Amino acid sequence: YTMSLGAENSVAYSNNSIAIPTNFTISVTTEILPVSMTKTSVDCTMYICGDSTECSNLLLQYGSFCTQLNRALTGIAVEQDKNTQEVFAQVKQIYKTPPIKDFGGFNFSQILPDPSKPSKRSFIEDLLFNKVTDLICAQKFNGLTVLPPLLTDEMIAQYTSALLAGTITSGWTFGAGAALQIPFAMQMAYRFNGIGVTQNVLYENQKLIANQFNSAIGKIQDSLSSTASALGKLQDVVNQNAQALNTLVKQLSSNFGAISSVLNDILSRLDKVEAEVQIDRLITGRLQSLQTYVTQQLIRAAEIRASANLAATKMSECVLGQSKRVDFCGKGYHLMSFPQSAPHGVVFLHVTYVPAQEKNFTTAPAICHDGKAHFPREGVFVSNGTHWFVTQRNFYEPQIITTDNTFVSGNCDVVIGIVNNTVYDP
Amino acid sequence: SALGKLQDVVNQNAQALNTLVKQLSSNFGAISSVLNDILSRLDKVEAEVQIDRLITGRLQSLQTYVTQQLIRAAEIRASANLAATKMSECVLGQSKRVDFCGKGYHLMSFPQSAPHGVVFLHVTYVPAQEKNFTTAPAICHDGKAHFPREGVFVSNGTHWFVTQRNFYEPQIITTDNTFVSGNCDVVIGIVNNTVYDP
Amino acid sequence: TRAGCLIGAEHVNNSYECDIPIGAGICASYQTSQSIIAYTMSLGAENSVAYSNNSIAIPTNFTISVTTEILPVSMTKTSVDCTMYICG
Amino acid sequence: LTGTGVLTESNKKFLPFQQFGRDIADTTDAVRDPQTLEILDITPCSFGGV
Ligand SMILES: *[C@@H]1O[C@H](CO)[C@@H](O[C@@H]2O[C@H](CO)[C@@H](O)[C@H](O)[C@H]2NC(C)=O)[C@H](O)[C@H]1NC(C)=O
Ligand SMILES: *[C@@H]1O[C@H](CO)[C@@H](O[C@@H]2O[C@H](CO)[C@@H](O)[C@H](O)[C@H]2NC(C)=O)[C@H](O)[C@H]1NC(C)=O
Ligand SMILES: *[C@@H]1O[C@H](CO)[C@@H](O[C@@H]2O[C@H](CO)[C@@H](O)[C@H](O)[C@H]2NC(C)=O)[C@H](O)[C@H]1NC(C)=O
Ligand SMILES: *[C@@H]1O[C@H](CO)[C@@H](O[C@@H]2O[C@H](CO)[C@@H](O)[C@H](O)[C@H]2NC(C)=O)[C@H](O)[C@H]1NC(C)=O
Ligand SMILES: *[C@@H]1O[C@H](CO)[C@@H](O[C@@H]2O[C@H](CO)[C@@H](O)[C@H](O)[C@H]2NC(C)=O)[C@H](O)[C@H]1NC(C)=O
Ligand SMILES: *[C@@H]1O[C@H](CO)[C@@H](O[C@@H]2O[C@H](CO)[C@@H](O)[C@H](O)[C@H]2NC(C)=O)[C@H](O)[C@H]1NC(C)=O
Ligand SMILES: *[C@@H]1O[C@H](CO)[C@@H](O[C@@H]2O[C@H](CO)[C@@H](O)[C@H](O)[C@H]2NC(C)=O)[C@H](O)[C@H]1NC(C)=O
Ligand SMILES: *[C@@H]1O[C@H](CO)[C@@H](O)[C@H](O)[C@H]1NC(C)=O
Ligand SMILES: *[C@@H]1O[C@H](CO)[C@@H](O)[C@H](O)[C@H]1NC(C)=O
Ligand SMILES: *[C@@H]1O[C@H](CO)[C@@H](O)[C@H](O)[C@H]1NC(C)=O
Ligand SMILES: *[C@@H]1O[C@H](CO)[C@@H](O)[C@H](O)[C@H]1NC(C)=O
Ligand SMILES: *[C@@H]1O[C@H](CO)[C@@H](O)[C@H](O)[C@H]1NC(C)=O
Ligand SMILES: *[C@@H]1O[C@H](CO)[C@@H](O)[C@H](O)[C@H]1NC(C)=O
Repeated sequence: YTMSLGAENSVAYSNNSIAIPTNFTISVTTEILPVSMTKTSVDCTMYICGDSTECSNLLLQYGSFCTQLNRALTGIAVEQDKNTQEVFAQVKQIYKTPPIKDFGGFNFSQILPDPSKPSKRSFIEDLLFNKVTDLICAQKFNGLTVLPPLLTDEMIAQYTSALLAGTITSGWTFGAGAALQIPFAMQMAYRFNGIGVTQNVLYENQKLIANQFNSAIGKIQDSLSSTASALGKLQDVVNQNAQALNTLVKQLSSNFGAISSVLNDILSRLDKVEAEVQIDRLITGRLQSLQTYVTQQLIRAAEIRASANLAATKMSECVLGQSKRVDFCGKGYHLMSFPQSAPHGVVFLHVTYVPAQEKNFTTAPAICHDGKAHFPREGVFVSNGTHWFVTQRNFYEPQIITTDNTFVSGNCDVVIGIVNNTVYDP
Repeated sequence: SALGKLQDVVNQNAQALNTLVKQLSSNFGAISSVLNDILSRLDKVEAEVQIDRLITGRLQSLQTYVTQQLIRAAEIRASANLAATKMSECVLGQSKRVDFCGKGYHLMSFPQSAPHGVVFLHVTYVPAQEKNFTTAPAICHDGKAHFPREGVFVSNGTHWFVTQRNFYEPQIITTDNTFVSGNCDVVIGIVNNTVYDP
Repeated sequence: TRAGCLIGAEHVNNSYECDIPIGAGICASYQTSQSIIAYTMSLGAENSVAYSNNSIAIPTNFTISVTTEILPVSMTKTSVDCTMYICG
Repeated sequence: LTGTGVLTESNKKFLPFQQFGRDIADTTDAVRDPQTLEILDITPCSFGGV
């Protein structure tokens, strides 16, 4: 079938019709970003000339290929830890959540560490670590060793916990300097004021907002626990590295024009003057395989470095602040985001403000009362059919058009579409 | 160690050429590394056998060098795009992005030239001396709730004031500073205080 | 250690800043008598923000700080003669 | 079959026609002694990066 781009939606556009949402729904979306990959340390001499003497003497005649390959692999291994540190260590002081959960109704027990379990990770972090999963001995015996990262999972978990505690106890002031304590209600009020919504909406619907946030976190947990394809971006990198290692370790089973793929099968049959050609062919083939593997690893490391830089930018702009960039910190008006640890990656929980129920209204660009054009300071003029009001953009809260809400500029014969209405004077 | 990011680039660009020059001296299985030494001792039919090996080895070395240079140039192009973006944002304006134009609240930035690089002098606004205060979401005066327009309510123990979020400047809670919205029966944690009328 | 068996450095229990990264949370340093020591790298001073439902912190002063940032822009050009290099 | 490694008695039940044994990477990981009908695992000696 022909793929459908989406449902057709005809917008009822008009020169005097406006739609303002009368409600809202807090939506929490997830985003998976790779931060690092598995380190590799290929023993070039043991890979090309494993347990051989004449083979090493012949390989030394090629130059510094093994040296430059090991140097590139060491650079990759160093830059992986550099990316991990630049992503998960954006703060220089580990914070701790208070023992009392007097936030205002929001439930963060599902993202904060649990002292019961030994690993200081939360429930979502445990789910993410469980959703991501002898060839290892065969790779190790041929010279393919994996180096452990500098920061263990416990340190990354502690960093994530510190970031989460700083976000829930200080908002965004902990990134620009010292952490300043502030109730979570006032923090959410500041978040709502950032996206252009008056702070009274939160102080009037805090219970509904907390219930929606709890339901969203529960749905996120259920989605992460039900399906097995939410963390596909990290599993893709893991499988790519595993397949690269498998190809590099299975290329040793090729003849490359020689009589046998095993060096002992050649050194035990031919002499020191005829086996030189076969050993040279094997060395050439294995060195070409190593060069191809190193080039692929360099390209993949560049891609992972780009992804890690993007992840660190998203961390600094969504967790340690409130980014006004559209579709950056999740779809919708970004309020706040919570980082979560993941195997060789990072997972964000972007909390967004999404309008729910809109209604049609009649709008006017200006209002003339006594020959003077009045324009809204922060809002838009609306009409429910008989009366006129002034309300904010992202929420429906009608108010009487007074002098403290509108300003005077010009006259009536200059604005197109202006209608007549009285302007109250307090 | 201030210009280490540029020193590493220079060292890598020099070490690549050094490694290429050193691999020029390799034998690649031939009888000698010098081309003229092989071209002046063996006949054509026997010299071509070594010339082919030397050409193949040097061509492989050149291809490896070109691939490394292409990857390094891609990395440098990404870094240069990031630097140009930071220039156009911090220098030619005021970026509200957190931890982008330096740590803190970005005020302004001054560019500086550097060998094969650029140096930014990010000027940031960092609060230093903070104090504890008792806060409240809104104020109840005559049954109505008063929310701050731009600021937050604070209390030093006996009186209530309204001040901005990033600096301590207490002011009397007047009608010109706070607006009326809703009643005083839905807001959680609300308190009682008088609202001055000018 | 999880990375391997380190021989030549004394194991200490104090947590310092990671100077020489060894691996798996262990790092090395040259301290006091002088000898190489190995220790679990720390992450920072353990702080606890005094959070409350009626407590706020508002700064009363400020410090204007200037932080330098170095970013590479270009590198040295190199035009290798592909013919003279192989067939000088 | 010349090689170098540590020999250890294997528990792999080789059939009467099973002489040798290869690993995933086309490397001999098990061998049967010609004199004594015993199965021996072939494991390379201890090594690693320094
Ligand atoms: C905005 O939407 C929410 C979510 O649908 C509404 O909350 C529900 O309201 C209905 C009817 O009042 C109740 O039966 C449900 O129990 C409510 N759900 C929750 C989780 O509280 C809310 O009423 C809507 N707001 C307005 C003004 O219509
Ligand atoms: C946050 O949510 C969790 C999970 O829904 C709550 O934990 C529940 O606590 C009650 C009372 O102690 C137990 O009966 C339930 O069995 C718990 N649920 C689970 C899944 O263990 C927790 O109480 C909530 N936070 C607050 C402050 O109420
Ligand atoms: C449009 O809004 C106005 C303002 O509230 C409504 O006028 C009020 O309507 C209610 C019930 O219809 C009356 O009890 C009030 O006395 C009216 N106020 C005034 C000042 O007359 C009006 O009904 C609304 N119209 C529609 C179609 O919703
Ligand atoms: C708003 O009021 C003004 C006058 O108060 C209206 O202007 C009148 O328009 C009619 C019809 O075009 C003319 O016959 C009158 O001479 C106008 N009066 C003046 C003083 O110029 C205007 O039409 C009103 N606007 C609306 C939308 O009703
Ligand atoms: C809280 O601030 C108020 C306002 O500055 C203080 O009230 C003043 O106290 C001084 C000291 O006696 C008097 O001289 C002023 O006349 C008071 N002003 C007013 C308007 O009452 C109050 O003392 C402060 N409280 C604390 C505990 O510091
Ligand atoms: C703020 O003032 C209001 C009214 O002055 C207080 O509401 C009264 O509280 C008393 C004692 O709880 C009750 O007996 C009255 O019936 C209440 N009146 C009304 C109209 O609700 C309110 O308690 C004050 N706030 C605080 C924190 O004491
Ligand atoms: C904010 O901090 C600055 C720097 O510490 C303070 O400036 C000092 O003020 C003291 C007291 O007058 C002087 O003795 C110092 O010489 C000042 N230092 C400098 C570098 O100017 C400033 O007073 C503080 N502001 C407030 C309101 O306390
Ligand atoms: C607004 O008008 C359009 C077109 O008549 C209609 O499709 C839409 O449902 C209306 N909005 C509401 C909230 O009814
Ligand atoms: C809006 O469009 C309708 C349809 O053409 C027209 O009749 C009306 O005059 C327009 N009003 C304004 C203010 O442009
Ligand atoms: C605020 O209170 C906390 C907890 O008592 C205390 O640690 C902190 O020093 C106080 N702030 C100031 C500026 O004294
Ligand atoms: C603040 O928290 C304390 C401790 O749980 C509680 O006693 C008090 O009632 C709370 N006040 C408000 C306004 O939530
Ligand atoms: C470190 O702690 C362990 C565990 O108690 C102890 O055995 C050891 O002596 C300590 N080392 C030092 C240098 O204090
Ligand atoms: C000779 O080899 C057979 C296996 O082929 C073995 O069973 C027997 O014990 C051996 N005898 C001696 C004397 O080594």
